[PDB]
Amino acid sequence: GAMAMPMIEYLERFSLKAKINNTTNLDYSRRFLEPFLRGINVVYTPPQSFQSAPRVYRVNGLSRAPASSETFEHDGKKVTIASYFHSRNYPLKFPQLHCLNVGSSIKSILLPIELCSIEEGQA
Repeated sequence: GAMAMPMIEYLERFSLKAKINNTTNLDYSRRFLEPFLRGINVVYTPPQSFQSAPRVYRVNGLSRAPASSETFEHDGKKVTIASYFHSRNYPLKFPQLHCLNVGSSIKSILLPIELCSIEEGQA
């Protein structure tokens, strides 16, 4: 039994003391959660479309803009973080989520907090 808590479930219990919903703007907590997210370890569960398995990442913090509000350009075509996952046949339940700023100085990547299992001991 791994001590891996779903990061949304984590915020429900500890952060908002209420259950995350469509109408809840994560920003109103997530923006202040930076000092906590800055230096955590998440077991990220990648969509099977990527053919990857759960992997722990040291989260450096959080993006100032949610998944749908962040845009990257693949070969001239501009798509949002959410659009990319949607392209993987994975329409984000909450595109208004502030993804994890993980990776490294070079790899500035944003990981959807919904698909993250935070191990309470690793964090």
